[PDB]
Amino acid sequence: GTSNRDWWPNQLDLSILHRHSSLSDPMGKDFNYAQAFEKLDLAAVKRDLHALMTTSQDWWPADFGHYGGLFIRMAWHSAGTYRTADGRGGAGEGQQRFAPLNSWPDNANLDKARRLLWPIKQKYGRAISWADLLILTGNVALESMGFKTFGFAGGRADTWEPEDVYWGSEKIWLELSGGPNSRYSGDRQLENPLAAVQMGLIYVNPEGPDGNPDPVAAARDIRDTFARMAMNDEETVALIAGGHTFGKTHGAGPASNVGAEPEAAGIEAQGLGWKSAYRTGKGADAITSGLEVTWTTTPTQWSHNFFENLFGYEWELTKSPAGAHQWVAKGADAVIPDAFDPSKKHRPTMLTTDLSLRFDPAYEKISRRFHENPEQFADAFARAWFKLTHRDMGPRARYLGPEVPAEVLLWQDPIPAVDHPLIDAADAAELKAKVLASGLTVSQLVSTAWAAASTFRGSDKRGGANGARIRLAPQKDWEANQPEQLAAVLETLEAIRTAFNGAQRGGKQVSLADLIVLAGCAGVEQAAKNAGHAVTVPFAPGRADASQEQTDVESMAVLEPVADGFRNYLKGKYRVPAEVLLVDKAQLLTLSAPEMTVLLGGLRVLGANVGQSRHGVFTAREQALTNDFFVNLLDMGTEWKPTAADADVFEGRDRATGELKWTGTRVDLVFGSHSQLRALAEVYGSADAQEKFVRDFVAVWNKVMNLDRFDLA
Amino acid sequence: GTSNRDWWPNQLDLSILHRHSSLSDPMGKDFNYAQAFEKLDLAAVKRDLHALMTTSQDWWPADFGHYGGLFIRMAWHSAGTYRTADGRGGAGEGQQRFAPLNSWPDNANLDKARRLLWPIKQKYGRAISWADLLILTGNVALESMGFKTFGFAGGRADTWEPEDVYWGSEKIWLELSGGPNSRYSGDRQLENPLAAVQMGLIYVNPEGPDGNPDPVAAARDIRDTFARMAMNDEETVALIAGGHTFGKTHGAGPASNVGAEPEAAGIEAQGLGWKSAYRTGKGADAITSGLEVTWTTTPTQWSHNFFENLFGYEWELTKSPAGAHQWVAKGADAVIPDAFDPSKKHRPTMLTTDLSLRFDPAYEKISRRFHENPEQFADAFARAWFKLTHRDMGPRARYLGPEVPAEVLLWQDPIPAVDHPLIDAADAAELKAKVLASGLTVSQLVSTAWAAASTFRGSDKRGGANGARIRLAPQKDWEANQPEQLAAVLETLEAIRTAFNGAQRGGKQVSLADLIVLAGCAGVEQAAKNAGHAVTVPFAPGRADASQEQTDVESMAVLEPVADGFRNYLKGKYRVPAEVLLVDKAQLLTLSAPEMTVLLGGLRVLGANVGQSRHGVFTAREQALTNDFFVNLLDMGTEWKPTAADADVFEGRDRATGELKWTGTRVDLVFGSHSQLRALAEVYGSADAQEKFVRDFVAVWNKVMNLDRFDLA
Ligand code: NA
Ligand code: NA
Repeated sequence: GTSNRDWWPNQLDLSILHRHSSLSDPMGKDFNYAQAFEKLDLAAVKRDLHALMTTSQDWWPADFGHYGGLFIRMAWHSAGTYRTADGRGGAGEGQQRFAPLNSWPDNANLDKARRLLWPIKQKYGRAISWADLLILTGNVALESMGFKTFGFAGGRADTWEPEDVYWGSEKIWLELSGGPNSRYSGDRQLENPLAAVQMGLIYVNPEGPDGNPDPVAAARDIRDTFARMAMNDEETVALIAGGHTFGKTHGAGPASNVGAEPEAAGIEAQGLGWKSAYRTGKGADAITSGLEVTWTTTPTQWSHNFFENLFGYEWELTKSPAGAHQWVAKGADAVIPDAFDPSKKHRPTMLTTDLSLRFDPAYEKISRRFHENPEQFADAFARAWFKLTHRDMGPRARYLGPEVPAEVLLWQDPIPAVDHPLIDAADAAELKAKVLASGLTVSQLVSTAWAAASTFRGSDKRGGANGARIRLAPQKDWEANQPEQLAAVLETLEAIRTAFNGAQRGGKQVSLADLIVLAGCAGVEQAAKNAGHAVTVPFAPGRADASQEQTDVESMAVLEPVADGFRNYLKGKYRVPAEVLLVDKAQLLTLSAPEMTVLLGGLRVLGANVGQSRHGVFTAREQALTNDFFVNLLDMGTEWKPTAADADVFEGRDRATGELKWTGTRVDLVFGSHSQLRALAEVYGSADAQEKFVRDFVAVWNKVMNLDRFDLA
Repeated sequence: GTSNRDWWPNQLDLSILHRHSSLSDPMGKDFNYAQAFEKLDLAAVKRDLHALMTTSQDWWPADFGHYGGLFIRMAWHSAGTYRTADGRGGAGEGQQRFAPLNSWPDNANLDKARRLLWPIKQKYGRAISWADLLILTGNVALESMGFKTFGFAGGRADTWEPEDVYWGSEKIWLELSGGPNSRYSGDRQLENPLAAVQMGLIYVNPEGPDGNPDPVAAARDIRDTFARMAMNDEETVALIAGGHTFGKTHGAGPASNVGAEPEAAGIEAQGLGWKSAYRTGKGADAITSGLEVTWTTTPTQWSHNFFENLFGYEWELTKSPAGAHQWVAKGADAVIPDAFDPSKKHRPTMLTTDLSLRFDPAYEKISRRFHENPEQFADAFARAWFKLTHRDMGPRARYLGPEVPAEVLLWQDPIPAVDHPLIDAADAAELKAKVLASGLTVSQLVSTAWAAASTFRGSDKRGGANGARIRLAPQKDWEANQPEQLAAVLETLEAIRTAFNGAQRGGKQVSLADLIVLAGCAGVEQAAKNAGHAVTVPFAPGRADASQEQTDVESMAVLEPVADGFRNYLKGKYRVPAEVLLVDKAQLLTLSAPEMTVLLGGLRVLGANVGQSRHGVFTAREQALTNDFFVNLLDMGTEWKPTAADADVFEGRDRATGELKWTGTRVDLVFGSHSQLRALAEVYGSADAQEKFVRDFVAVWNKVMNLDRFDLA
């Protein structure tokens, strides 16, 4: 059947905003995963997982009698899709069980690993999510093999449909770089937001860049992709060498023996794929990657044998039975065990990407330190494994269960505990009046609270107004945040705060994070008053102020809004149309299409635009909360045309006289063009909609202010 | 960005079941359009519509000073997408304002028509939907031009995103037949469920079949497509001749002057399209279809001039100024007015498809009767226009406002009024006990009630258990309904009914429609008891029994289930895979994916399969309500393979011994294969889910039993 996407392939897709409806979710509307998990007997689950590790199933026999390496790979891949650029991917929604990830070539045979876990998932039911189980199983694998993990948190709720992620524009799995949809340009610059070198890979190609087996060049791709997953050189080396202490790769015959990935397989395969015609198709005859390497002399036990071998041998370029490039130790004895035949031994082998850890000069220094000091290696790997598997969980308030690490880590963007009484409703009313009496305007108050709260993204639950990091580097200097204007507002609010806090007894105080939010609430109430409407905007106290020393400035860079349609802002000139960037932002804010439409039309008339731009300010009563954006945009008495200076800026002129009435950008005018967004704009632009517009604006403003409030969940 | 649909283009799409979530809808979840409409000042709206008729806007000037013809075409096209095969399309959801229908070539310039209505829509807001406004406007246009309509009902709630409809597989707008994706095969056989001859047309091609100007062959296409829109020969002739009494076509210059359709146009177009470079691009210069025909001497007034012209001249083939085929009256004088210049007159003209009404011998006889008896033509056209514009509205209980016709029409599948006391809870308990004492089994009771209720489709709100039409022709004879089994159940039920009704006082009686549904509820209660669960299934009385004379047997044929996955039934071997047909059926029943999952898994173990087929009966306790279907389908101890006899039946064998344990169809096994359906099956097959399964099944059963109960809404 031909679809709208077929006819109009470039038209904007609003379906990304309407996933996760209560329709698609089999659990009741009142289901609370955290409540279920908190009563899980986690120790019993781990005892079951420990038993599974050495209980081989004949349909996918265990290498060395132990599934631990397979499960570590499973958990690593679940987490390894994460990109810092947008926060998308990662292990936090259990997306490896859905398309496309369930069928990426790098996930081959993890379908078998997940099937091995069905009996335990079935036993525990709703009290452990697939998402949590996949990570837990990797931790139990590590523990079972002698490695002390840093800890584990539950709380990843399951999802029920595929996430909408841009994974690249190639139409061929694993396509080498430089094709018509190349993800590389310039001097090997990978396009943002991508974090893998080839479509369907987790990070890098194990044979080397585009298949060229050069460890020094491979190291470049490792460093770039791991940095795009938030890992530095020490963490990178720890992870790779730590992982490759365990298990083996699978390449026993040619890859042409392997059939369809799971999403392409026949119905009889019952959700599995990569069925192999090579010999028994499994076990000793398995084919996964096509490589055939076993890294250590004890693949089922933690050791420091990976670095002993990497540094203790010289390496020769060789081919696996499937034809893939890999390396074997020159002159070595057969010291590596075979996975099924106790009478066979093999020489040490390595991937090109393993040899990167020795031939790249900066990695070599770390690797040598880890070789000489294996305790340092173990601690770095434990810490990096925790970070990897938790990076997208969000604030520490979301962490559940008895094994949560007590150490607070800088990468968690930590928020101090609150140790004093909070303001009550009468205090909040007193503070809103003080804020309005200061002379701060509706535009100032709205713009500041919007800047603080709108850094949130639901993909990895980073950002938001909690912390008051807007006052700190780097947020206080972002161009979108209007740094001189911001400084002036924050000075005024900090004086209000000092005066209120100095007058209290009993230790009650207000944080600056809460006062920034409350001040924005006062601005919205005042704008409603300016329109003739008395409303109260909800406010929940309890945010705390983080320090500069508790803030990693480099990690915060990815949260800079370079396109924020809600403030009519674009930092530079981009390939992707601005309207598509607005819908991307709305999805990170967790907004529906109706919510995005109300919010933007309100912000326009409140004065939230960066630079006091008049684009989209379709009112003669700025700083009053009215529906004038929608009534004016939809007025057929105005004709619109792109300007000669800039095709992305439009003039609205009276159709009869030619008089200039307005200007707007693509972000403004999409609401009068897109057939679905225009239908929404019509509801809010109708003669009966003033009350509705106000109510719905207040509700979506309060939603945005609370996005990071997992302390109240 | 490459998507899952790109990678796996034949995989099943479950998003069709989760449209219309509260997420995409701007109105609150409690908004009730019927309540809003019932307080609209309908008379005020009609005065405004009357004013609009002759208020010409310079950006799309009115032909003859009166927009009535444009508006009639607008309303006709809103209704004209309807297909009796699935009930999809039609005016009832206002879908002409969304993709793709807003941009079909046959809807060209109806963007202008709908934009002319924005000020009225704005003024009345949520109290009149777009869907009702488009029909009301057509009615007012007719009234304004001197034609008395049969009536009007409101109640078409607006929708907020495109409907998922199969419109064909062609990849080229208007493609002629016989291409790679041809909708025709054999002797001009149109593929079900389509009801138009070319992609982007409403019914037929005005130049003739595939552009060949043969009125006799055109007639064949008109008859077939109108029958597929529920119209017979008399209704067809009345509608075409009635419509073409008014207005004109637009073809003033070559079609190459017309630019992008609305969904392709630039942002500055603000939702309009087909901008024309020909002269002024509008009014006298308009280009819509490419034809240049004006049918009557008074295009803005009801007349009997259509048939006077059709019969009063002989016709010559000619070309419009765009090159399209049309007909002109031989030796006529210039009697037809010009739309803009009072000094120009034109000869009478006709389309090929108008000439069909004279040169097809069965239409000729109707046309002549209408020409000789214009009162008959007027009444037929009024009735047909009502039917056209109301066909998809469902039972008369949904009809709102002060202009609803009192006459009950056969096509409405009428249900008699209930005029007696209904059974109460103590009566329902007595009847359930009598049903269970009769010896009717769980399988018989479930299967019968399922057969009665599951004819409902939400697309046109036809079908369901109200009316007890299961006892009448043709439902009692459908193969899916197991006619001999059904007769025996009905005989037993009608004897229960007779005995209960004979024992009452005060006029109380139970209908057979109610008893069929109540008996099914007793079967579900009994099956829960058989599993050790105490369950009460809700029941709402008030259904009535319709007569055979209230049941048009030909119109009922389209409701016959030729695929019903819920009963593991397929009537024949089809091109579309059976799991796609199950999702299609789920969508007509208004079910979400979780609801479809629970329902199907329960029905399998209750014995609802046609012919007592063992396919998908994955239990050793048939007729007990358990989650066995899920637990056994997901057991990895079983391996599945298609049979040699039939690739569409699968055998599930013990993996270790080879022994046969079960058989299933594609409909059974998709729940273990599709990655989203299997995630749902996992929830219900977990060890904690037996109670959840029973409660969820009861809810979805009740849902299906009440789909047609608009008497309770
Ligand atoms: Na994420
Ligand atoms: Na319909």
